[PDB]
Formats: sequence, C-alpha cells, structure tokens
Amino acid sequence: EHQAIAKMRTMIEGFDDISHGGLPIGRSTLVSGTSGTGKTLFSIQFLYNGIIEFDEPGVFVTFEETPQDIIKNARSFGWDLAKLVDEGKLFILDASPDPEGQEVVGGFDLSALIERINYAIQKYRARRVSIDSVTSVFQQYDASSVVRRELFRLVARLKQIGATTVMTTERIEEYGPIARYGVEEFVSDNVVILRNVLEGERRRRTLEILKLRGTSHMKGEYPFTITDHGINIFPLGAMRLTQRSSNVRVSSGVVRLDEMCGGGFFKDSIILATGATGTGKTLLVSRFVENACANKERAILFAYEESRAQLLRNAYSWGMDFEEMERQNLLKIVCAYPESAGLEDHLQIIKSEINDFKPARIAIDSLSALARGVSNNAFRQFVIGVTGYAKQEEITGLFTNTSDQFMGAHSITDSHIAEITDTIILLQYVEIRGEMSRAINVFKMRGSWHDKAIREFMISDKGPDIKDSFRNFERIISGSPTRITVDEKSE
Amino acid sequence: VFQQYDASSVVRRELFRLVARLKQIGATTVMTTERIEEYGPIARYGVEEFVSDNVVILRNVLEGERRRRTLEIL
Amino acid sequence: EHQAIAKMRTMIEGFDDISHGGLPIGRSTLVSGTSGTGKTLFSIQFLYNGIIEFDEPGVFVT
Amino acid sequence: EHQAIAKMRTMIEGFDDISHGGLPIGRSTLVSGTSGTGKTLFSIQFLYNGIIEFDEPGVFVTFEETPQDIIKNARSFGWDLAKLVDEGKLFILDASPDPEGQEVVGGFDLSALIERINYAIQKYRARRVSIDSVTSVFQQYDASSVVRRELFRLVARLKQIGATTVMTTERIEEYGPIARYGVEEFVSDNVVILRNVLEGERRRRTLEILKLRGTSHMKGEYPFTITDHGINIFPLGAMRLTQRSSNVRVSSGVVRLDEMCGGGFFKDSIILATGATGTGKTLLVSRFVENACANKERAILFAYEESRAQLLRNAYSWGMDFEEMERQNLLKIVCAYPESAGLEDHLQIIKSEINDFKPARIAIDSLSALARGVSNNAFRQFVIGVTGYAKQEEITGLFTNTSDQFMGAHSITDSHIAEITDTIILLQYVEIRGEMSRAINVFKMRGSWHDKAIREFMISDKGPDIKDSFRNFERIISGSPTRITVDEKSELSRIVRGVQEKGPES
Ligand SMILES: Nc1ncnc2c1ncn2[C@@H]1O[C@H](COP(=O)(O)OP(=O)(O)OP(=O)(O)O)[C@@H](O)[C@H]1O
Ligand SMILES: Nc1ncnc2c1ncn2[C@@H]1O[C@H](COP(=O)(O)OP(=O)(O)OP(=O)(O)O)[C@@H](O)[C@H]1O
Ligand SMILES: Nc1ncnc2c1ncn2[C@@H]1O[C@H](COP(=O)(O)OP(=O)(O)OP(=O)(O)O)[C@@H](O)[C@H]1O
Ligand SMILES: Nc1ncnc2c1ncn2[C@@H]1O[C@H](COP(=O)(O)OP(=O)(O)OP(=O)(O)O)[C@@H](O)[C@H]1O
Ligand SMILES: Nc1ncnc2c1ncn2[C@@H]1O[C@H](COP(=O)(O)OP(=O)(O)OP(=O)(O)O)[C@@H](O)[C@H]1O
Ligand SMILES: [Mg+2]
Ligand SMILES: [Mg+2]
Ligand SMILES: [Mg+2]
Ligand SMILES: [Mg+2]
Ligand SMILES: [Mg+2]
Ligand SMILES: [Mg+2]
Ligand SMILES: [Mg+2]
Ligand SMILES: [Mg+2]
Repeated sequence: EHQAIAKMRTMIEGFDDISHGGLPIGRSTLVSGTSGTGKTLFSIQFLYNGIIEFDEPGVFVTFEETPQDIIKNARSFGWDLAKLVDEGKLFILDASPDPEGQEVVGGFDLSALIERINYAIQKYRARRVSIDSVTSVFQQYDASSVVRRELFRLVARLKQIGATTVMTTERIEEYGPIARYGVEEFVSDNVVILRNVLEGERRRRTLEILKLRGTSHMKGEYPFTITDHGINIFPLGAMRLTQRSSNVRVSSGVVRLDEMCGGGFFKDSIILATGATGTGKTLLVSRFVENACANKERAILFAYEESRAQLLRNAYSWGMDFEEMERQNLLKIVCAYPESAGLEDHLQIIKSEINDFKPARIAIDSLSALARGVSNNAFRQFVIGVTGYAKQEEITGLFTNTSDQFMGAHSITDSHIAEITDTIILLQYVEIRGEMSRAINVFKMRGSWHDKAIREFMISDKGPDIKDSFRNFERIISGSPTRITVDEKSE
Repeated sequence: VFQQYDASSVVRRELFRLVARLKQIGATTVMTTERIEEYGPIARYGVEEFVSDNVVILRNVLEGERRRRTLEIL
Repeated sequence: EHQAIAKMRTMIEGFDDISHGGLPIGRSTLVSGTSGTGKTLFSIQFLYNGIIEFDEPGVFVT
Repeated sequence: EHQAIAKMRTMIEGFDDISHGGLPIGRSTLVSGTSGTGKTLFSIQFLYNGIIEFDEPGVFVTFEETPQDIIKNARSFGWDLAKLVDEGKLFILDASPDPEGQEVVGGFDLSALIERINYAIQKYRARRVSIDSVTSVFQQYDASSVVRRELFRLVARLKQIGATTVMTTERIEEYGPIARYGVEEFVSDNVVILRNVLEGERRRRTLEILKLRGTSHMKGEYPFTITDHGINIFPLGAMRLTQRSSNVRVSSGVVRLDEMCGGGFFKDSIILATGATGTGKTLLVSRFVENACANKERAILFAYEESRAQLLRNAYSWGMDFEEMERQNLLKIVCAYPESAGLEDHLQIIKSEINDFKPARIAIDSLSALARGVSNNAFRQFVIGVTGYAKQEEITGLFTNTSDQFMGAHSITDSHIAEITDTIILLQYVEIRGEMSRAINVFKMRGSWHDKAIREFMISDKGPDIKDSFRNFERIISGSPTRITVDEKSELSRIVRGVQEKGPES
C-alpha cells in the first residue's frame, strides 16, 4: 500500500466533509471533550453508520456505562442496539467494574483486556472499534508518564490488528488541555475535540480536527447539533460558491414594486427589506408570501417577533387571508423567540423544515431580531448559512432587517449583510408637513434595472399603494426633507 | 522519553547530555518537542529552552474559531 | 573555524529566509509546539530536502 | 558626580545612562530575563568592553555553554575573544556539566567554585566577573531555601574579593516573577530585567533597572536592539530638551510656499505635512529632498509607502531627476515596510542611516504609516524618537501624515502629534462645482509669520502651482463649501469683448 492515506467515511452528517474523507483507516482517532460534549454518542454513531451502511461489524468497549445502558439511551436517536448484538454485528465489550473489587491491578488488566479485544475483533470480524472513556480506567492512581505507556500499548496493538479506532477522552477546561493528562494528545494519530462553550448563558457545540497524521483536513471549529437523528455538523465554511443562477423572475406581492424591480425578483436570489421600525417590512413579507399561494406554491415564513395569532390578525386587516393559506397546505408559519436557542440550533430548524415542505419562496421576519444578543462574527455566519442554503436550493429569499435608528440611518444594514444580499428594498420614514409619511426604494438589484426614484407610499386595508417620488424635495434620504420651491427661473 | 517518571532537573541534565554528544559528532540536529498552551512554556518541562543553542516554535493559534499557524525563531 | 557561525539550508520555503540562512551547522535546533502544529513534518522535510538537494544523508530517530 | 556609590562603565550604548553611570564597583548585578533575551551577550559585552577600553582583565564563568562556543558566537559581533583569552586579558572558566556525568554536585563545588574563581581573579588580576546561568546549577534538585543561601555565599565572597560581578538568570514568564526561584531578586544588589514582550506577533525587547541599591537610575522599561555591534539602548526619556535653535531658513522646493512661510522653513525645525489621501504630501516631500540636493547638501528619504522605483517614477514625471540625485551622492532613498519590524528597530535603522550619511535634511513619508497596528503610546514614543534626534542635530525634518478621513477631518493629527511639531503644512480637498480641487495652507510656524491664506493649488508635470484663495466661499474647511458673493466680477481685469489672442500671434 504505497498510496496516500486511506479514509473510511463516518456518515455523520458533515464529519466526512471536514475530515476530507474521515478517520484514517486502521488507525486511532481521539475524540476528547468536557462532559456533555457528544463523545459517547459520536463513537456509537460511529459504529452504527459503519454497520447499517457497509456491513463492517463494530466492537464497542465501555469502561463505566453498563452495556444495558448504552442500548437504553441509544434508543434516543431511534436505533435499537440490542438488534446488532443479536445479529452479532456490534459487540459491547462490557469493561466497566462491578460494585465490589480489590486493587493494585495496574497495567495488569490493560494487558488482559488487549486480548479480550483482539478476541472479539477476530471473532466478530471487526473493522470499526470504539472505546468510550478509556480515561475512566487510569483514574485509579496514576500520573502522566504511567498513562502514556498503558495507552500506547493499546493503540500500538490495535494498529497491528488493523482496526480503525476512536478513543474517548474527558477534559475539564473547554480550552485548556486536550485530554485529562495532556499525554493522550501526542499518543493519537489524529485528534478531535468536542467543545461545548457557554457564553451568554447560551451554549454552542463545536467540533474540530486538531490533527490527522498523514493527511489534510479542515483547520478550525465547526458548530454541530445533537438532535434525534444524532450528531450533525454544518461545515458552513466548506460550503462552496457554485450556486445555480437563473434569469427567471417572480412577483413581489406588490405590482408597482415588481415594475420598479424591472420585471420582479429573480427566482434564484436574496432580497433584503430594510427600514426603521414601523415602516412596514412585515407588510411586504406578508404580501410576498400570498403571491406564492396564488401561483399555488409552498412557501414558509419564519417570525421571531410576533406570534401566530397576532400575525393572522394584522394579516386579515390588510386583506390577505392566511387562514386559507394554511388549509391549502401551501404556506407554513414557524414562530419562536430568538432567545429560545442559538443560531446553530436555528440554522438547523430552518434547514430541516425546508426539507419537509419543499418551499419555492421563503422569508424570515427580522434578521436583526435574530442578531439580538449575539456577536457579529456569529450572526454574519448564521446568515451565510441560511442565505447560501436557500440559494443552492432554488428558493427565493427575502429577509427583514430593522435598522437601529429611524430616519437618517447611514446604512441599509448594521451587521454588514448588504454584501451578502442581491436585491435591497429600503423603507424609510419621511417627515413632510408635520407628518410621518413613508417611501419605498429598490436600493439595488444585481441583474435587473429597478426604479431609481424614492417613491412615497401609504398603507391601507388593501395593502401598500406606491405613489409618486418627491421630485420637488431635497435631503429625502436623511428623512427630514426640504422643499426647493425654486422661484422658477424667475421669469 | 522523559515521560517515564522524571522532574525538571533530571530532564534538564538529560537534554544537556543528548544535545552535547550530538555536538561532538558534528551532526546538525533538529529536535521535536510537544507543548500544552499556544503561548505557555516553550517546552513541556520549562527547561528545554535554555538548554538549546537554537529554538523554534510552531504555534497553531486559535482565535475566532479559525486557527492560524505561525512559526517563530526565539 | 575562526569566523562567524556557519548555517545549512533547509530549503523550506521561507524558513531559510526567516533564519537568515537556515539552521546553524553542528548544532541541535529545538522545534517545539502543541499537538498538530508541524514539528515532525518540519523534522522530515528537514532531512528530505537535505538529501534531495546537496546529497546530504539523513538519520531520523523516532 | 553626586551619588554615593562608585559605578563602573559598561560602555554599552545607553546602559550607563539608564544606570546613571554603570554598575557599582564591588557588588553584583543580577541581569535576568526569559529566553533569547540578551543575557549572555550583555555579560560578554560587559567583560569585553572592560578589556578593550580599560585594560581590565575579566573572568567569565560559563555553566551550560561550552568555552569553545562562547568564543565561536562572540565573533558574530566581531570580537576575537580567542585573542583575548590568548593575551590573558580574558579567562574563561568552564564549569559546564559532562556528557558522561554522574549525578550530585552543586554545593561543595560551590565552595570549590568560589575558590576556583578566587584563583582566576587572583591569577589574571581581574576586575570584572560574569557568571552565566547560575540557574542551571540548582537545576539538579533544589528549592528556594538552598538557592538563597548558596547564591549568597557566592555573591558575598565575590564582594569581599572585590569583584564587580554580573549574574545571569532565566525566568519563564516575561512579566511575572523576576527569576525562577523568585529569590535571586533580593540577594543581589542590583537587578536588571531583560524582556522580549510579544504583542501583535512582532517582538519588542526592553531592558529595565528594577533596583540599584544605593544610587538612583532611570525607572521603567527602555527598548534596546541587538545588532552586529551588540546591545543598543534608547533612553527615550533621558533625551533632555536642550537642542539648538536658529532663525536660519531653508528652501522648501516651492518658492511661493517659502513666502507662505515668512521666508522659507527654519533650519532647526520639525515640518508636518498632513492631508487626506491623494492631496500631494508625498510630492512636497520630493521637492524638499530635491532642493536640498540642488543646494549641495545631503538628505535622506525613508519611504514606507512606495518603492524606490515608483518613488523615482512619480518624481521624474513631476520633474526633478532622482536618478542623478543618487549618483551625485547628494540624495539617498531608504524605502521599507513598517510591518518589517517593530518600532524600536525602525527607529534605529533611521538613526543608522543618519550617521553613515550625515544628511542636513531628512524626510519620513507617512509617519501615520508607521502608526499601523501599533498603540498610540508606542507610536507617540517613536515619534518623539525620530523627531528628538533630528532636533538636536541641526537636521531639518519633514514628516508626512495621511489623515484617515478626507474632507471633514476635525484634526490633522489623528495620533495627536500636533504638539511635537514646530511647523505644520496643510493639504486638503475642496469640492468646487462638482470638481475635486486641492488647496494648501500654512497652519502654524513657531517663530515665523507665515501666510494665513488657504490658497488653492494645482499639480502639473511642473509641480505644485500655488494660486489664489477662495475669498468668496464659506464653510471651506468642510470639504464642500458654500458660494456667497458680494462681488467676483469686481475689477482684477474686467474689460470685455476681445481680451485674448490664441496660439497664432499676440
Ligand atoms: N434525543 C436527544 N435529543 C437532543 N439531545 C440529546 C438526545 N440524547 C442525548 N442528547 C444530548 O447529548 C448528550 C449525551 O452525551 P453522551 O452520553 O453521548 O456522551 P458525552 O457527553 O460525550 O460524554 P459523557 O458520557 O460524559 O456524557 C446529552 O448531554 C444531551 O445534551
Ligand atoms: N390596517 C392598517 N391600516 C393602515 N395602516 C396600517 C394597518 N396596519 C398596519 N399599518 C401600518 O403599518 C405599520 C405596522 O408595521 P408592520 O406590521 O408592517 O411591520 P414593520 O413596520 O416592518 O416592523 P415592526 O412591526 O417590528 O415595527 C404600522 O406602524 C402602521 O403605520
Ligand atoms: N498533505 C497534507 N497537506 C496539508 N496538511 C497536512 C498534510 N498532512 C498533514 N497535514 C496537517 O499536519 C498535521 C499533522 O501533524 P504532523 O504529522 O505534521 O506533526 P506535528 O503536528 O508537528 O506533531 P504531532 O505528532 O503531535 O502531530 C495535521 O494536523 C494536518 O492539518
Ligand atoms: N549579530 C547579531 N545580530 C542580531 N542579533 C544577534 C546577533 N547575534 C546574536 N543575536 C541574537 O542574540 C540572541 C542571543 O542570546 P544570548 O545567547 O546572548 O543569551 P540569552 O538569550 O540571554 O540566554 P540563553 O543562553 O538561554 O539563550 C539571539 O536571540 C539572537 O537572535
Ligand atoms: N504628473 C502629474 N500631473 C498632474 N497631477 C499629478 C501628477 N502626478 C500626481 N498628480 C496629482 O497628485 C496626486 C498624488 O499625490 P502625491 O503623490 O503627491 O502624494 P499624497 O497625496 O500625499 O499621498 P498618497 O499619494 O500616497 O496618497 C494625485 O492625486 C494627482 O491629482
Ligand atoms: Mg463518555
Ligand atoms: Mg506529536
Ligand atoms: Mg421593527
Ligand atoms: Mg416586523
Ligand atoms: Mg510529532
Ligand atoms: Mg535563552
Ligand atoms: Mg545566554
Ligand atoms: Mg505617498
């Protein structure tokens, strides 16, 4: 085998993308982390995918949790372990001590065990072996140097055996040492770390490959999600810039608007409707989702500010009936505070749902309500995650951003998303004659021509009604106009 | 190698010998050492630094979830 | 000899530029880092380039 | 000299200033720092100089490094220690451990070393001593208690002996405890701390005198660099304010300007060129180096923005042949990135280049260039640096500063240097009827009268053309002025109809 390293895909949504193939075959991989990070899971799900997808029996070796439990719990993600032990496809090599015992059994067992292991490997024709909490073994009475020899005995042995491994390790500080003894670190051929960061009293799981000896991989941390279908990792960086682009158009929900956009919104594209509070962003959304119910199509609306009931209300008041929109299963409303989770868990829910309603249009009721309380670098990511998804998926995306300051705002956006958006719809207030009148403007469209003037507009029970530009005013943008009343040419 | 049951001093002396004998042969040598914190001690045992004529550090500085790799000549 | 110190080339793009010539002849250079930072590679690339470019035999201790 | 302690000069660029004269005779200075900080060099240089300048022999006790190498390396700076060890001016005392050693030896040998050293000193009649890396010795199996009593013995006996010793020590962290066992700091008379602070991936070494029992010294950190000549320090605070002032005046390279400046710039003065990007500072600088050459006087240009090539390109297109300036041996362009080393370094190169060329004029295009990344305090300190040298050396200086916000900048400093400067030159944009015109201005001159006008200017292959002022404009400085007319048509040259000729004939 004089070839480049060989990797054996994991089938853990995303791991194979970050590891450019996955755990090098026949070698040991170390997945360490502070309690509650995934570990136990990761290895389980490691074996599983290996069996139910390539018929590569697995050897699981616990050092504390009783086999009966590894099963019990596994039922969490909808998979009966008891079945593969019955079909002899996975062997849970119980290695946890019993209630009673003795001591002074140091390297004593570390040896006998390498026999019971080689045992089941040969016996069950194993290929994927996972040992969870190897650490919970030396936590008997050892020091660094003692550990580095008991571990190295094993791996060295397993490599010989020809089995590809995954060792579990526990850490105390999320960013301190890689493993309880800073010894495993250099004893593994590839190291993986499960980080579960606090910050904001909210948590964010993150997986990383520190190293993979003999191959390239993806440097850095990646957010992952523990759900019902196991671990899931979105390689938001990995995602490529090869989205499909069409010159086909789609209505805005507002005719006169469509006209301004010179034909409408391209199907494959992202639209952003910015404007002070009140301007009516949520309006435009509402109307943009009905137009996808007239052409009998499925679209979704994610609201993080208003409720289910109130939305319906403020919707029946504008004419459009969502009640029906729901019955005719062509429209789906979500609703959830931004505080009920984190961008990682959100980016997913959006994705997930999107797969179970096969939308054609989609709008999020306020991104800025989603950036509420989270670092920019974190939000700017979340968007690139939903923005790209919808993109390489042919779904037209219109999002909502409520600028922090009404009138005079010097930026369609605060978090710095305009660069990410294709078409920009800017609603602003305009103080004329002591009154707060509106205005709508297609700030920019990347393909079309769109209307260059700032057209005023009012809101009635019939919905928006775009009007005429303030041709005779100045400083419109600022918000506080000034009439020219130019005395003609004065005759 | 020192990861068997040794302490700073013992380790300090040992590098001295090793390195030293190697000096005698006339062999230009490059030694690899493992750390713990990207900026913490230069070498695991807080000794290897002063004992070597030349010191090179490879940092895989994290930051913003992105890792940056640097190399320095103390 | 009776002059400054003599260096060897490592032919590692950049390094030999940083080190003002490369590692010093007849001495041990300590390259230390955390898990997955370069070391071994740097050690290997060191020997390799030695052979493949001046025909300088190399011994690697693992 | 008023101090109560007789000091001895190290002859190390800047130390004897910082240490108010040098190391106290008959005592011991603990020079310690992290790794790659300068320690041994400092000791080596210490012995050296006492030998090359006072004919004071000296003993050098090496603990880890080999007696061969200490000579091998010293050559780097151009020191033939072998020749000194030969002339018996420098005895090296090898106490390094063995590649085939046993284990156990750091106490009775300490009783032995004292006796050993007492022999060298007595035999070589030495007046200076340098024990390098005492630390390594205890580094066999010891704790703070055996370190305070064991050093002490050495020091003390050494003191009786009458030798002015220097001891080196290692220490893990750069700002934490001075030395390893955190004990060497109190047994010593003096403590010198060498650091190699990181910060922004670059590296800044500094030297500091925590304490000199009995005298006074300069407090806090002072930046030093290691060159082919050894350690070099900048007492950027021992830089007294006593430079010469002369009402002498010199050319700017622009004659209408010289007017604007009461009759040309002052010789002893600091000139500050500030303006938004693209206004023309760079230019004025050129015409400044040029003129200093058209008068047969030397001057150096340190560009941190443009290349030596491109600097010549735009210079020629503006007239002035820099190609010749170089050959005639009147002008010298340096050119370098600020990211090619921290301030401490830059500040020296500049000095370097000013002693190997002795210019009478010097230009630094874009101080605000050097301010990249660096913390104000560090920049402001460097600015006082260059500025301060050029001020005590009759070396007129033209610094260029580019303001980070064109039109609408409320301070032509950004870094707040407008107090170090003696005279400021102001360039900026003026939106006049949909056009981006420039205008200059002489904001301040300490001793002159200068022109208070905000004259507009235009650039040609020929240079900075100084025209007239926007008398008929309000909110000038604002970038986009307002037109308010009381006249304009007013005389100056009314007479209508056919006033001009054309190209045929006049
Ligand atoms: N059905 C589920 N839905 C959502 N999250 C789950 C589900 N099942 C488990 N989890 C999450 O995954 C974690 C389980 O961790 P697991 O037992 O796999 O190993 P670990 O956290 O790596 O190590 P340790 O044994 O110390 O807990 C729980 O802490 C929990 O947050
Ligand atoms: N029936 C109606 N008739 C006339 N105007 C209405 C009616 N309903 C709402 N409006 C107008 O629309 C605004 C309601 O805001 P809308 O639901 O469009 O979302 P928004 O302004 O984008 O965001 P947010 O509600 O979070 O501030 C009111 O401020 C009001 O001026
Ligand atoms: N062909 C390759 N291309 C790009 N990067 C690689 C390649 N092979 C390995 N790597 C990278 O190098 C790392 C492997 O570390 P390496 O074997 O070079 O020694 P080390 O990090 O100095 O010490 P250790 O034995 O602890 O890993 C991996 O983490 C990976 O990112
Ligand atoms: N000619 C030179 N020009 C510039 N730098 C030099 C020159 N010679 C040596 N150096 C630098 O000087 C330093 C040498 O440090 P030195 O051997 O004097 O003692 P140390 O760093 O204090 O202690 P240690 O024995 O633990 O290394 C190196 O960091 C090296 O980069
Ligand atoms: N040959 C030329 N003819 C006419 N005008 C020129 C010529 N060369 C340059 N200019 C003008 O001079 C300006 C160049 O500025 P200059 O090189 O003097 O330095 P600066 O504005 O101080 O700093 P920087 O150029 O680095 O921003 C241009 O913006 C342009 O209007
Ligand atoms: Mg576990
Ligand atoms: Mg390693
Ligand atoms: Mg709002
Ligand atoms: Mg809203
Ligand atoms: Mg290694
Ligand atoms: Mg050192
Ligand atoms: Mg030294
Ligand atoms: Mg310039």
